[PDB]
Amino acid sequence: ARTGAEYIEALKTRPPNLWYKGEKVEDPTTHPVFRGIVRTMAALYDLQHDPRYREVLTYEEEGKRHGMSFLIPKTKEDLKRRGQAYKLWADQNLGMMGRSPDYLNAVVMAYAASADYFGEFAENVRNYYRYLRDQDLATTHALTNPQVNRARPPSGQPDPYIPVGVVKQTEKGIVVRGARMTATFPLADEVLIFPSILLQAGSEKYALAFALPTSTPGLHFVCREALVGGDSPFDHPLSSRVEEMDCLVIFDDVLVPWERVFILGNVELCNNAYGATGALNHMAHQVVALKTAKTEAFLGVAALMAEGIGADVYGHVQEKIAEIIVYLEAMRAFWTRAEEEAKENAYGLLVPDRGALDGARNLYPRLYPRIREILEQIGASGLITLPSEKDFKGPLGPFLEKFLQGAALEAKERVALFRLAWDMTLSGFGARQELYERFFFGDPVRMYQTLYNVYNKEPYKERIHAFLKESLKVFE
Amino acid sequence: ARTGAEYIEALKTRPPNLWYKGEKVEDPTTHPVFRGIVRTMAALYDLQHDPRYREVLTYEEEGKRHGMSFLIPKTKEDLKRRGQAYKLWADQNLGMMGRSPDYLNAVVMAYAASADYFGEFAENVRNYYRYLRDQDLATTHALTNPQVNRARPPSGQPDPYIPVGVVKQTEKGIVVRGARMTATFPLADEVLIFPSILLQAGSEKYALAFALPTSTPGLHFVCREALVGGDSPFDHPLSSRVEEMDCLVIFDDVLVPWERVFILGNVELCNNAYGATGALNHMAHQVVALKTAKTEAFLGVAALMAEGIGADVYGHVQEKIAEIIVYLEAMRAFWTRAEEEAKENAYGLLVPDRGALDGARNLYPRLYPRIREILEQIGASGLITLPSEKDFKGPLGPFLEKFLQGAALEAKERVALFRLAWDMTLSGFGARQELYERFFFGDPVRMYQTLYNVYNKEPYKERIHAFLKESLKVFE
Amino acid sequence: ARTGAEYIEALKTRPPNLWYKGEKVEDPTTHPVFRGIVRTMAALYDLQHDPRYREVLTYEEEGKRHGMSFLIPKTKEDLKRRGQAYKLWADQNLGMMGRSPDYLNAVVMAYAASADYFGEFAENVRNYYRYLRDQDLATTHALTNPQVNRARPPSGQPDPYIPVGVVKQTEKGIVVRGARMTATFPLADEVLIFPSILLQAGSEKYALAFALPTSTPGLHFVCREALVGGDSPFDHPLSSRVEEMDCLVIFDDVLVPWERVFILGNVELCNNAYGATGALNHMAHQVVALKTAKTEAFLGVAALMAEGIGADVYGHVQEKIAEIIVYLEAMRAFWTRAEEEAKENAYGLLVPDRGALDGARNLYPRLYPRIREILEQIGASGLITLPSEKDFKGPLGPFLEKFLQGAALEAKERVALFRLAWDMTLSGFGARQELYERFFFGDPVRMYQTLYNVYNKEPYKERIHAFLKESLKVFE
Amino acid sequence: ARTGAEYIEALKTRPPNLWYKGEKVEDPTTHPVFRGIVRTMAALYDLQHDPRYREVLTYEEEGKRHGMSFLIPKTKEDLKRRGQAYKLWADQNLGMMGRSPDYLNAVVMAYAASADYFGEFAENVRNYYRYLRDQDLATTHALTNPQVNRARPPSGQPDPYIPVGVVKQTEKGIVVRGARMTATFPLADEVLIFPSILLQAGSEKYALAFALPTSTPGLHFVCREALVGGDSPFDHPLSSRVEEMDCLVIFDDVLVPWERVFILGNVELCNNAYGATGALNHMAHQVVALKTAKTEAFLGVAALMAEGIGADVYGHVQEKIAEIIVYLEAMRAFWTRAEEEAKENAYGLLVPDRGALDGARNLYPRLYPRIREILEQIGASGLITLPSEKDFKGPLGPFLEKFLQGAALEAKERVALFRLAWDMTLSGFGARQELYERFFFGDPVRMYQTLYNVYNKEPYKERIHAFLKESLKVFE
Ligand SMILES: Cc1cc2nc3c(=O)[nH]c(=O)nc-3n(C[C@H](O)[C@H](O)[C@H](O)COP(=O)(O)OP(=O)(O)OC[C@H]3O[C@@H](n4cnc5c(N)ncnc54)[C@H](O)[C@@H]3O)c2cc1C
Ligand SMILES: Cc1cc2nc3c(=O)[nH]c(=O)nc-3n(C[C@H](O)[C@H](O)[C@H](O)COP(=O)(O)OP(=O)(O)OC[C@H]3O[C@@H](n4cnc5c(N)ncnc54)[C@H](O)[C@@H]3O)c2cc1C
Ligand SMILES: O=C(O)Cc1ccc(O)cc1
Ligand SMILES: O=C(O)Cc1ccc(O)cc1
Ligand SMILES: O=C(O)Cc1ccc(O)cc1
Repeated sequence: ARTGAEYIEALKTRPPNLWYKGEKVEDPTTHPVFRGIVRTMAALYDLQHDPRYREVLTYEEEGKRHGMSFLIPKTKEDLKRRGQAYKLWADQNLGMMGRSPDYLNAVVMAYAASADYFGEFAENVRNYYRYLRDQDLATTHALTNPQVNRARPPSGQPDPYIPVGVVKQTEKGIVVRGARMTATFPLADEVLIFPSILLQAGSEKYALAFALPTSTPGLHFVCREALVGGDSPFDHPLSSRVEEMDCLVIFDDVLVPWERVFILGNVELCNNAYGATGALNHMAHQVVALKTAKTEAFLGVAALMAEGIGADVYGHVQEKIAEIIVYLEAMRAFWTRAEEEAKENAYGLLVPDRGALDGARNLYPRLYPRIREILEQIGASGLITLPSEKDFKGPLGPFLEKFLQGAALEAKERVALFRLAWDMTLSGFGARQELYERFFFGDPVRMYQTLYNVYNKEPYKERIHAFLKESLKVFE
Repeated sequence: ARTGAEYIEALKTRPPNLWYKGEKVEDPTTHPVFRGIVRTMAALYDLQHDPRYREVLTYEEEGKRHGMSFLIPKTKEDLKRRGQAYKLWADQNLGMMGRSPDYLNAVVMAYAASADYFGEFAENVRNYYRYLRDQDLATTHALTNPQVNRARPPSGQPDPYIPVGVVKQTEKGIVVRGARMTATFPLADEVLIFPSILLQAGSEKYALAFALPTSTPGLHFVCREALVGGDSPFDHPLSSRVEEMDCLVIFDDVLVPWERVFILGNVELCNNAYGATGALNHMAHQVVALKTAKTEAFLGVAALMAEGIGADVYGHVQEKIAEIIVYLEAMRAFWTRAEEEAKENAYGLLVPDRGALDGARNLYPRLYPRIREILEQIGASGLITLPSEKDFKGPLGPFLEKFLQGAALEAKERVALFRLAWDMTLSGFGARQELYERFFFGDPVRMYQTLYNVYNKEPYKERIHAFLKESLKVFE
Repeated sequence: ARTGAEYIEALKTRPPNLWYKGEKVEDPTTHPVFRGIVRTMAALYDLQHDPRYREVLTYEEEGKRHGMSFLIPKTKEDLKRRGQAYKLWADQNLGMMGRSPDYLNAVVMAYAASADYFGEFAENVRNYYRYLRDQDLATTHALTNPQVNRARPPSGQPDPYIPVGVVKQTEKGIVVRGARMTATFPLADEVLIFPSILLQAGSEKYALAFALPTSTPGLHFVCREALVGGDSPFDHPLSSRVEEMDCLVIFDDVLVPWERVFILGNVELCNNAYGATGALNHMAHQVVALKTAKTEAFLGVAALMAEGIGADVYGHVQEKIAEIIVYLEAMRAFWTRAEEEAKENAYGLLVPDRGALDGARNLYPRLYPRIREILEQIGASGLITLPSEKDFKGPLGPFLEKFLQGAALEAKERVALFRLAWDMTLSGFGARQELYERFFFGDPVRMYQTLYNVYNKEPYKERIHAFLKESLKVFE
Repeated sequence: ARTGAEYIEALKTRPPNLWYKGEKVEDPTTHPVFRGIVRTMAALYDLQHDPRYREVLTYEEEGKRHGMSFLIPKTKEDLKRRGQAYKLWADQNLGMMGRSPDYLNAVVMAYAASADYFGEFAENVRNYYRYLRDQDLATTHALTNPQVNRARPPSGQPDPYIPVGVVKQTEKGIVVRGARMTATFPLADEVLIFPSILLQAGSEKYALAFALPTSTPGLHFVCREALVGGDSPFDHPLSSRVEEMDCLVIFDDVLVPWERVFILGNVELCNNAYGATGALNHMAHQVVALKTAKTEAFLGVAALMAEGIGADVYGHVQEKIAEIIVYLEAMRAFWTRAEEEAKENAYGLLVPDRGALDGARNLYPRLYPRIREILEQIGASGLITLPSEKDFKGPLGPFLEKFLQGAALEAKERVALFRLAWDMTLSGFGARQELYERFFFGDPVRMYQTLYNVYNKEPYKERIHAFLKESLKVFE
């Protein structure tokens, strides 16, 4: 298990090929746009060494201690252990960090346990898993093709190499060129270029699955407008430390070593990779724990805002808070059933229930916008009446302490709270979180169509046919 | 455990004091408006004797066999057994019977296990429980006051005795007069006049809890407009057999024997009766199983309708069906967590988790109208193109077999299906189901306000305060 | 202009070929299922002769007086006159009659004014218009094909003649066979078999537009389950008089005289018939007035229910009523703009603004379910506590007058009101109204796709391009 | 009529008492946080002198030319002229500037026309109007009290002077102390401290209405966190120029000259000021035109995004765009009816219809969040894949031109468009717009309660009573 210092030193020494506003980022650990999230990930690693959480976040195996997200679960108890680690890490950042590495470790763990799925590339998968685990490396990923002409398939874009495709194969590996649309949290040592979870690969030229060091020559991470509001924790409680960053990933004829190839030119293998291996089940397990943590944070903030300005005495405000409670319980319920109904898949890997997780990941994208709306409706103008810590420290400080106090709440505490509520919903950072929840796991339109097609609807249809037998009997 | 014949004979011999359109109902077992539901309840009782389900629906105890809903659960396994019985009974009627007796048996069971709660009336409660259990009697209940002037409390209505109040107490018992607004499924041997689950009793004169035989002199059940569409199972697949009926309950100076009194003049005891005893937990347990069954029925019908007319090829139709699947999984999740997180209450009674059940009973009233809407959006005009079995048997039968066939579906089967979908949503019977789901457990406005007030929000608020410490540190 | 007596005599003498539950309906004017709506339509005709409304409902022209819905408007004032007639008729039945004849007269009127559109069949159209106008006949229509396999076009169903198609052409006319899915209000002298408003005709064999007497040999109207709750106006205030009935229309090799043919084998003419002639504009004009009347009825009922039980003192109840007010004003606004922005089309016919009417007919289907929901949320259990007038007239009458009185409202008046609210929303009749509002003008999915394609979006796109010029200038 | 140069010189010479992060803003015309919006307002003033729009934006009167928003309308044509000016100004900034001065000029104009309402202060009002008009000054306003303890009235806060209250009265005027919660667009010469539009004044000490120069000693404007993303029009198309800023307004014992007092200590006059004078009608008129402009901008962007990435070929995407079209038409309809149904009030001032405007201002806050959602659902990941103009100008420029091109759309144009869509919805600037639309005119909860109470519901209730006469007749 890595310490924060080791993670920071690793990035400083071999930084990912990041670009920000036309220039290469030489040191993300000190760059104003990235130092915040780097410190945050480092803190997650350090927590693994805190005696209070060591048993929760890591496990011992043959003299070594590994991060819990690498544990191949053999029992429901192990599944619960993975869940508790997901939750503890998520709580550190109020569920605002959506791409912490344990999400992808769940994917790699499942791929490794179900390695036979990959055929001749099975050993590469097992070895890669052990590599990430032993060195406790941080990962980022990109599974989608550039949004250019969505009316056409990957092979029907303006250029055959807009999506990442194989240019040629050599004795050393494969050369790829193209791009992936989005990779969140590029402050990692490795990047996973895996298949889409719900979309079809289309052509063999694009049916790929491989991993590379983020410093690989020819690999570029083009960052979008930064959403770090500032460094003050009072003024920007969240964006100052949890801005993971999103970027376009470019492959300028990048060489991928054969040992890092997991799938090559096999459309079928790409299309069922997550479902067959159980990666889908485990990555969704991390998500349900994460969204439970996020919902708990919103509940706390909503309750405090309402109490803070005396709005909690109004029935409709109480109802809005109760609504968040209902959603919180719904997520806890999915989480519980996912673990309690777990069964082994075709490769003997115990996986959390897909029914419960499909329910959670398809329901939360609908609940989140409403949870966000509730905070807006409760806070109202208090959400934009945001003086700075500098205003409190300035000449008008005394006036602010009078006009911005709340009901039995000091002004500084009140503004600190509303600054947080604002950063969770209305700052550029907060607003992005909404778009993230709506789409990170896929386009809801196609996720729902996928659920329809894969779900076994026969038992329910059969019960109706049986019930209708009495109806048709009138003609006998 | 009762057989259907015993239930039917009991009603015929000592029928409840029912009134329909100005006249007393002499024999509900043969009356056109009630014979359907009577036969349905009888069938539920008979199922208890089917060898295939005997072990699911009943339990043996000291030479006797009792209905599962009377079982005082000692372990989570027992809780699961109660749940499986709720589900099996619910499935028989596609979850359309909302007031089957096992719901109230759950209440009485909990009251009995937590009998110490009732003080001097504890033995009356225990004895009543044993009575209902041993004779396997059917119950109905009414907990709300007449909807007259909702702007005023029970003691502020046009008359002190609009709500049920104590007139006087004698050596034989108490005399009560007033009325209860609604009692569903009056085809029972007993009626439970218990306190409101979420509303305050208000005055001692109304703080009551007692049970009476439905034939008690002075007790009247005034039925509303019947929703039985007819007797043909083809034309009215559900209303012909599952119309439970709703009625106003009148108490014309009714004498309640002391042995049938459970709470008298104690506002506090009335206000916490369901929560303290665990009745709330267990009755909600029956509800979650019931709504899971209901959602399964809608899923089957929606899937069959879409497939039947070839609408399943359209993405948005697939999405609507997937939406029902998400809701189904949500209910299954609440159900699972309710049992898995069960703990004993203050009286040593194991009760399913309130968090999960409060989530289920406060979420489903919001989901149901949408599930109903989905069926309407899928069926469209097919939902009102409802010829009768008589039309198929008539001269135009051949034409109907051509114009009303579906995609690889015969016309009679198609119409049988749409007649069912219509009866589940648009017939008077179907439409009532929507109002029922919206309100049976209470007014959502006050249920949400209640949830807000009773839920422990402190842990979430505390986490936010801890997170904000860094914000306030800028002033140090 | 016809009188009610003339309409009733016409139906009695030459009744439409109606079938109900396997038998031919010999006299709809006395049949229990149809006498109610027949009396209602008759009353609409009689209103044309009431001196108070004669000038509103009819116009004089060359010694004759015709129904206002036949008036070819030359000015905005004439358009307003047509609107006021639509409204007055709609108000008589609280906007519950969705297929009153003035809706179709608007269609025929527009077809006649724009008759050149129909080419060689132009005179047939003009003559038909004059026929309907002079004799003030009642019409019904059916524009959709049987719902069999929606995954296939009209020419791809299990049989080439499931949809209405031309079998052959002779010296006397054309012979057609097939069926139309739905025709509401079959108590008419004529039936209009016109093209779909938003769907493509597909094949020439189905590209038809003609009209026939409802008694034409080979023509059959198969009625669905009747929704008449009874004859008591107290018990069934609406279903006893406004149940229009829906039916499947069968064509058993029906001969259509050449003079009654308006479009034959011309897919293009069918696909643009309503838009080019202005029929769409005028029929939607009747609809907006009708929905304004319907919304006014719901507002009145909601206000009275809330006041009646004292629920109007609660903020959320006030908000729900205000919501209906907002929707009412929205419809009034569309109506006003539709008339004020009216312009002449290609044939010189003044037509109300399509933008405003497309807004109204695409928005109301979304608002109605909510308006219905609001009534349910306000009334709660009062909506199913429906004793009969017979109960009030019976032995328990005195008790009911006490327990069902409202806040300063007598019990009989209270129940009369809730019986009405129930009939508007939860009776089989009421529930059907919801499905009707959702679909009568077409499937929302395709109506919205149609609006997208026909609307001129260029001006808005152009404004954005202009705004972005400054953005692209940074590269100069 | 003012020119932009005159406005800029005025602010530079006598700048409002603005504070940003603890320091006084000496020159808002050059300050990085304010220079953008200052230039934008200046451009609005300059447009008044463009020959193409002079007749639209100004009117001549006795040798002088004034801004159209000052015109006291005598006819519906004048009302239309005011509307066209509101629209032209709104279009310049895609409806993103919510507090342009013409909104408040509408208020002052109405106050002046209905000056008799103010009694002894009537001349002060007339004179103030002429002052603002003649010098074409810019105004800002603040009507709400500090959000401290909403469970208590203005007189029940932690201090009697948290809300703005009169300390004393002298020969020169009144001295006030306290604060107003929010004032948007403080880059004005004058600030209007008027009564709340929907809330009660409460106590005479707070029942005030006056105006002051923004540089008045003791008056302070404390600005919130700035939302200007940068100066690049490519990177921040909107926040670089339309960030109006919100601020808390502090009154440190400010002296208000008697000539600037319009209402003093009269609760009744404060509570009906906007309705009686017609200010409510006219300010809402500006709003409906503004929201129509805003909706047109969103329609253009949504259409371009969908077309740009080829998503317009999908039915659901077309439906979402059509949804915006429906909302656009709804707003146009309210606007049209507001002008067409205009009538003179008690003071002879012609005012647009309140019914239509109450509909528009109570409906749009519900429509806007959905319009915003639609853009998010259409753009998906394209909304966060935002490289900078600097990235296009850098080494990877060529790669970006390939991977970020759209369907028949160049990469720079595509990113310029998505940068705009992002700034309209997800940037801190964009997200604030949502909160603004939800609350600027008041809390929806109380706006709806207000609408319920003031609307005349009697006609609808009367129609229902008349309809029910037939129901009650059964007892005769
Ligand atoms: C009470 C009532 C009264 C009516 N009265 C009249 C009347 O008087 N006269 C007359 O002509 N009609 C009448 N109608 C018919 C009405 O106009 C149709 O119901 C409406 O146009 C929808 O078409 P449909 O029912 O055939 O739906 P279908 O097309 O069968 O649709 C069923 C479902 O499949 C989907 N679907 C089907 N095809 C497609 C597609 N290509 N793309 C995407 N989705 C698709 C639909 O969205 C929907 O979810 C009435 C309907 C009702 C419900
Ligand atoms: C971006 C933005 C710009 C604005 N610009 C201006 C401006 O230029 N000038 C100016 O005057 N104002 C402006 N406003 C102020 C705006 O008018 C208010 O936000 C709105 O009137 C709501 O009042 P409030 O914020 O005080 O909410 P609060 O009253 O504090 O409400 C907070 C919450 O408590 C509830 N609540 C509080 N009291 C009650 C009650 N009695 N009954 C039921 N519920 C209650 C509310 O419903 C809500 O959920 C702006 C607001 C925003 C958000
Ligand atoms: O695979 C996809 O098509 C969308 C997606 C992307 C990243 C991820 O983690 C899950 C789903
Ligand atoms: O034409 C259609 O496809 C549907 C429709 C049917 C009847 C009507 O009056 C309007 C639209
Ligand atoms: O007056 C209020 O209570 C809210 C409000 C504030 C500013 C405004 O322009 C309109 C309404």
